[PDB]
Amino acid sequence: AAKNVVSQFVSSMSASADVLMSKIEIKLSDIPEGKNMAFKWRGKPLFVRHRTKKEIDQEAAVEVSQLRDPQHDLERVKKPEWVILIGVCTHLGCVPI
Amino acid sequence: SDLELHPPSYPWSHRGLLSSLDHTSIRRGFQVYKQVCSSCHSMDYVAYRHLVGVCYTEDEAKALAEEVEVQDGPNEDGEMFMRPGKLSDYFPKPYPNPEAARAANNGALPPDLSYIVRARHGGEDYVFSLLTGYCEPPTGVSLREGLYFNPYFPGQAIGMAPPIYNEVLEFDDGTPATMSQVAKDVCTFLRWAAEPEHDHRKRMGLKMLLMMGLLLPLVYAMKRHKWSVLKSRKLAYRPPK
Amino acid sequence: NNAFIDLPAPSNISSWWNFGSLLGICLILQILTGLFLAMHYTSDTTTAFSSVTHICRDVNYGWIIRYMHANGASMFFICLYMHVGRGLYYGSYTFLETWNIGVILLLTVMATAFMGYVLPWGQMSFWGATVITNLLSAIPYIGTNLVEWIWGGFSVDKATLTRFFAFHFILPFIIMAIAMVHLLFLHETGSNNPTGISSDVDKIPFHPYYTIKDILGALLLILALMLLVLFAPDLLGDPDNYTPANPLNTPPHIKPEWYFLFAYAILRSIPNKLGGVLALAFSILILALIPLLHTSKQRSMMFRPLSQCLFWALVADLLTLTWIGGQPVEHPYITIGQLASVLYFLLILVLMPTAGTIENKLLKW
Amino acid sequence: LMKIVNNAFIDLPAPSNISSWWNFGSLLGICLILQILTGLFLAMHYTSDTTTAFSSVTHICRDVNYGWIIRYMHANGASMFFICLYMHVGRGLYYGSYTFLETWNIGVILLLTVMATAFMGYVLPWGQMSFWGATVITNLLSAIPYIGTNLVEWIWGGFSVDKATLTRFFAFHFILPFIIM
Amino acid sequence: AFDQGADAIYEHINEGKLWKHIKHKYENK
Amino acid sequence: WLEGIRKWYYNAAGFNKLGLMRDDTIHENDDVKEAIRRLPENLYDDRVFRIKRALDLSMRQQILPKEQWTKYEEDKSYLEPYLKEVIRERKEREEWAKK
Amino acid sequence: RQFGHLTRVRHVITYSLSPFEQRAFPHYFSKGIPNVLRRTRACILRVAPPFVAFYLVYTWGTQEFEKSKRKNP
Amino acid sequence: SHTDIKVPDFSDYRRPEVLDSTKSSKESSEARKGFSYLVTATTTVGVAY
Amino acid sequence: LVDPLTTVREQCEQLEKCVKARERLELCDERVSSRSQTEEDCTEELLDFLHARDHCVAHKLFNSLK
Ligand SMILES: CCCCCCCC/C=C/CCCCCCCC(=O)OC[C@H](COP(=O)(O)OCCN)OC(=O)CCCCCCC/C=C/CCCCCCCC
Ligand code: HEC
Ligand code: HEM
Ligand code: HEM
Ligand code: HEM
Ligand SMILES: C/C=C(C)/C=C/C=C/[C@H](OC)[C@@H](C)[C@@H](OC)[C@@H](C)CCc1oc2c(O)c(OC)cc(OC)c2c(=O)c1C
Ligand SMILES: C/C=C(C)/C=C/C=C/[C@H](OC)[C@@H](C)[C@@H](OC)[C@@H](C)CCc1oc2c(O)c(OC)cc(OC)c2c(=O)c1C
Ligand SMILES: CCCCCCO[C@@H]1O[C@H](CO)[C@@H](O)[C@H](O)[C@H]1O
Ligand SMILES: CCCCCCO[C@@H]1O[C@H](CO)[C@@H](O)[C@H](O)[C@H]1O
Ligand SMILES: CCCCCCO[C@@H]1O[C@H](CO)[C@@H](O)[C@H](O)[C@H]1O
Ligand code: FES
Repeated sequence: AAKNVVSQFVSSMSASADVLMSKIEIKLSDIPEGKNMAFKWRGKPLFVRHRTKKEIDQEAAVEVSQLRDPQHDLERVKKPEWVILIGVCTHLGCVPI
Repeated sequence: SDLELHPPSYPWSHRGLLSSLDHTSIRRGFQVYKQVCSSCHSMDYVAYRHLVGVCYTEDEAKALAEEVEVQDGPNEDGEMFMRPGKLSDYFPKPYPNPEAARAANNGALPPDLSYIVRARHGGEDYVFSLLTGYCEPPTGVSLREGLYFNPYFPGQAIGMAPPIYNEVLEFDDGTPATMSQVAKDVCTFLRWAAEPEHDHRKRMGLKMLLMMGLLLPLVYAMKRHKWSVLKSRKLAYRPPK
Repeated sequence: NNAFIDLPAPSNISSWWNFGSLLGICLILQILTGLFLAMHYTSDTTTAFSSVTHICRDVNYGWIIRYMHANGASMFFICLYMHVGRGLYYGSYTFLETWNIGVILLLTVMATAFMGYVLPWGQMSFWGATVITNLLSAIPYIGTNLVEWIWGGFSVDKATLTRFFAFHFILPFIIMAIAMVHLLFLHETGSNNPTGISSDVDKIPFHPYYTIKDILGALLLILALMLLVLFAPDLLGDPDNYTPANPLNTPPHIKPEWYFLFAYAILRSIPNKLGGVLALAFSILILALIPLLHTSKQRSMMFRPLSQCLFWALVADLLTLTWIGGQPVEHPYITIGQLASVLYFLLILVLMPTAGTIENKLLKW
Repeated sequence: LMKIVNNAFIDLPAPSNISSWWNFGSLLGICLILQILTGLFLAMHYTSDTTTAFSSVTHICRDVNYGWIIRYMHANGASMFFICLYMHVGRGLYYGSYTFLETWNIGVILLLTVMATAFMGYVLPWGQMSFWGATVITNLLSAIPYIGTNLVEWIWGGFSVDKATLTRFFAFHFILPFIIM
Repeated sequence: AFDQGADAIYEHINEGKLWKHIKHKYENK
Repeated sequence: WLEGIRKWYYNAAGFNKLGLMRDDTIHENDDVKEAIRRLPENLYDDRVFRIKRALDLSMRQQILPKEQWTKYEEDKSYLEPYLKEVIRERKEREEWAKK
Repeated sequence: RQFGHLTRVRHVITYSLSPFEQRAFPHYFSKGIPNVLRRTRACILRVAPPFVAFYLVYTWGTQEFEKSKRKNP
Repeated sequence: SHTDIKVPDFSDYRRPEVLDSTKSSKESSEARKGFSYLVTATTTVGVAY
Repeated sequence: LVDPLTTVREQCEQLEKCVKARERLELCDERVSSRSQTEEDCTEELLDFLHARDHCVAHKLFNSLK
């Protein structure tokens, strides 16, 4: 009995039914080269950024083995001129600028 | 750029500890907001009734409210309708939502000004310097279309074109509407808008100081009185030899 | 009587012993002003910020109650840090139970003030709520689950604000009960005093001596508080919280409330997530270790010059951390902050205990 | 932690013959703790704005996990509280327990305080009974000569039960149970 | 006496700036 | 000269300015409380008076005339023999407890 | 802890005057200032050095930060 | 002998009106108390305000 | 209509600090404009100048405003 009651109360603090994941469609034409566009999606910033060739090149030149979370730029994008990211700092959740 | 230019300190007549706001200045500042700033900036937390007894009489504020039309209703048919504004109405918003605001301002969002003075380091010194501080970009600086160089704005590129200039409006009291005069009055008004309790808190401050000026020495005298018994006590040790 | 009036008190406790009653007064003032604010505040994210402005603009004297509550929180912390400092310098922490309950009081007041700060739902409120609750994400395996559970979702939102109002409302009362136990434990031994030597041979009644000193102290607290409320209500606050919360944008110069800056400087000094959260937690919990690191044969620092120097180095170091926390993460602040953070733990964990031992040898015991 | 936890409970001397009517005191304590716990969990989702109060309660019952059980436990808990209260008082009257004057008079204050607390809690959902209950009961003060009307409007925070009333009733309902404890 | 005296000081320090001081210019009932 | 620095430290510590002896300043743990209880009456009554006098000076934020400050060369441990024995007795009991 | 059961004290005599028989500020300034000066001197070597160090790091650091943001430091 | 016990001189602490040991201090007790009582009454009114 | 701000700014720009700042600015303009490719701009020099000038303006301007 105790286990059920306690978990029901603990459960009441978890996300309620109304809070629980619609996809989102974004128009790439409205985002000029060099611009980082932010949208609210699933309750967080969604960044859709149109990169320049220079930005793409700089990211290509990164010595991947020296990164704390090693990934090549091309493992993170489908089309290099577009980088799409969840705009939430992995440290403590602020929005990177 | 990352460089910062901090506003100097202006000698506002309400700068001193016991210095109230200049209410004629607030009155003109409101005119500036009404004729100039209001077309792009909302002031969501200020209503016409708030002006009564501060810079306009009740009748004058009623006439000001009536100059605009606000949506009301539903009526008996379930329809929204337009009516002249009244004292209880808040200042009309230039835009239905921040998206419209951005769309009408090349992507930039004119913030609400109810608290601008308290929401910016520098307060009115900052707003005044910003308003009277536009100038041509320094050599080597090129701003994207829609942006203006203002050395006091963070990054120096602001999306608000200079909103005031000589004769941008005519004041109800004949006061020469030079750009700096207009900036000074709107800043005074913005201070009041962000802190309507400004004059009252300083008057209470005066009374508080006077009361503490009395009560502190009195309580301290009581403390010294009671403690004197211990402060002058003398001890002697007399063990049997 | 024998609970207050005839309570035996050391005849020589100084002004540093006034902070306990000042904390009690701070607590009561926070509770009273807080209750009056709660009478007009609504915790819906669509009306939270507006309800606060309504209190300040249309509720009779709402502005004075609101700014007293805000500056009261600052006065509370000033008194807290003085109170803890007194305890460290005079060796009061040897009253183990009283001291440990004190440590719990500190953490609870910090949690309480944090949550209250979220209520207006300004930019600092939102990001403060985001960052601080996220400290729990550093916990292996369950961290993220704990955060989302606290939030009542996948991000700080409506559910978060509503429960923070309820927590903020009840915690002060829990703090009051815990403070009463803090006192019960203290009455078993009575107060320590500046010399750190037993004062059983020279006790005086609490009343009238300290009742009158307490009233005087209270008057000066009210003076400090009202000077802020009536002449500089925003001095200790952040202009950024006058801007409604925007979940898509974190202000570029965002910084914590002044009383949290030192801990923030410490966490920010470590380029590792778990490392920073552990050091932040330890910067406070190290308080519970102080009693175990006491090596001196004497209780108070009054008679220990070397310890005093280190004590003041520690205070100056907390001032350095407080200053660094208010600066951008850029050179040379990054290095000063890391050095200051190292010095903090060095002073407490090594230098002070060592000084204790060296003084013992100099006195031949 | 020994004493007062202990000589205060375990070795507390109790009459060997107290019947079931003496169980209501501990049951009232349990009702109080149940109300406080369920109430706190409800407070975590309730909003006191007249535009969202009723809706926040339906959200608790419909979308908050186990919100319906916590909500109905709080509601029926109040009824159980009163059943126990009346049994408790009845026991005191029949057995002459009221001769313990201080205990009995504090008991009378408890009764009035629980009634005031339940009344205010009932206003929170902001349904029809909530609104009219708030109107009628606060208006009892209007029977006070010359100032009654002033008192009522002061309590309401206006000329009628409105937003100001609901918000302060949530704060009073929140704190009173702890005072009762 | 305290309130009146204090207010007088305040109003004097702020002579001509308060609403009560410029009010006549807009009234006339 | 370690002793040079010792006399300097003794005066910097400053309990001698309150007329106290080093042992008057020891933190009283249970070993110390028992050692004090074992003190002969005169030593006990003397300790009590030096502490009362020191607490009284502290209260007034005053110190004694320099001629009355405890002197480094004259401060001797009146508590040591009693405290050492109390500590040896307790150590003995602990050994037996460990068995 | 109550008076009557605190501790054992023997052969100590205490003399006191009613507060109504004495000044509350005896030699407030003539002896007060000197004592405040003694107490200040007695601690400054222990209290001041760390804050002067802070003051030094602060001015150095602030200035070092400003110099690093311009073209020709 | 306990008769060797003499109260120390307090002349340095005494209010001027009780410095003469050959004069009764009752002649000034009303004034001395009135002063202190003025301080208390005024503190009370200030605090009530 | 003449804004006193214009007047006050001219008088303030006469001060040595401002003339010196103005000279470093004109130097920068020359240096920067003479290039086709440069990441340099004269914001720093302008801010230094405005800081010196506006500090002076702030001390006088309100004497001309109602
Ligand atoms: C202050 C202490 C807080 C600790 C928690 C208090 C719990 C008290 C212990 C309960 C003893 C009473 C027995 C009740 C039997 C209820 C039967 C039960 O648990 O059924 C399970 C059922 C869920 O079933 P499903 O959703 O279909 O699926 C389950 C698989 N996941 O849950 C329930 O029915 C909920 C029962 C609510 C119990 C009422 C709460 C009582 C709390 C009182 C706190 C105070 C102390 C009183 C002293 C205890 C004396 C026994
Ligand atoms: C539309 C044509 C505008 C008028 C008329 C005024 N302002 Fe404005 N303002 C506008 C925009 C689009 C912006 C955003 C600028 C950006 O790039 O972010 C602003 C901004 C301000 C600010 C805030 C600056 C800041 O530090 O964030 C202030 C204080 C401000 N505006 C003041 C202001 C006043 C008082 C006006 C009338 C005299 C005024 N503005 C008019 C657009 C427009
Ligand atoms: C809500 C906060 C707190 C309250 C209301 C409170 C209150 C008090 C009071 C009234 C006293 C006696 C008066 C005094 O000596 O100042 C006291 C003593 C004490 N408190 Fe606290 N306290 C609080 C927090 C703390 C903290 C955070 C610590 C330390 C981590 C602490 C440690 C002590 C100690 C050790 C004593 C005895 C000090 C001595 O006798 O020298 N207190 N406190
Ligand atoms: C230990 C005592 C308390 C502390 C330290 C404290 C501190 C704070 C702080 C820092 C804020 C933010 C103020 C601002 O900047 O706007 C706040 C807000 C608030 N607090 Fe408290 N608080 C305390 C007790 C209470 C209590 C008991 C209540 C209610 C019963 C309460 C109700 C409120 C409300 C409604 C707000 C939101 C309005 C506002 O922002 O002023 N607080 N509190
Ligand atoms: C003696 C204690 C208490 C009594 C008798 C009591 C009684 C009530 C009553 C009669 C209602 C109306 C329930 C309904 O029909 O919907 C209510 C609602 C409510 N109470 Fe309490 N309550 C108690 C304690 C508390 C406490 C401690 C809190 C908060 C910390 C709380 C929070 C609420 C909330 C938020 C509601 C609105 C949601 C709802 O209507 O269920 N209550 N309470
Ligand atoms: C449901 C209740 C919960 C989850 C409560 C948990 C409370 C935890 C701790 O209290 C015990 C915590 C308040 C205490 O940590 C010891 C503080 C010193 C933490 C200080 C702190 O503040 C920040 C802050 O205020 C901000 O505002 C704008 C922003 C911040 O960075 C961007 C921070 C930050 O980086 C830190 C370390
Ligand atoms: C700010 C707090 C305030 C003002 C609290 C005051 C509380 C007063 C008392 O508690 C001490 C009160 C609850 C208690 O009187 C002894 C009850 C027995 C009153 C009973 C009561 O209920 C009604 C009710 O509930 C209704 O709902 C739909 C409607 C009602 O008529 C239409 C009544 C009614 O005609 C009466 C007499
Ligand atoms: C009592 C000492 C107060 C020190 C004056 C500066 O105080 C600081 O002002 C900043 C903005 O001006 C605030 O963001 C900051 O929180 C505050 O501590
Ligand atoms: C914190 C610096 C500690 C230095 C050790 C002190 O050393 C002492 O200094 C006295 C005054 O200068 C000398 O009279 C004395 O002989 C010497 O041993
Ligand atoms: C507060 C702690 C009190 C300690 C009392 C110690 O008491 C001592 O214990 C010895 C055992 O080794 C006995 O031989 C000795 O006679 C006795 O006085
Ligand atoms: S660096 Fe900490 S939240 Fe991003």
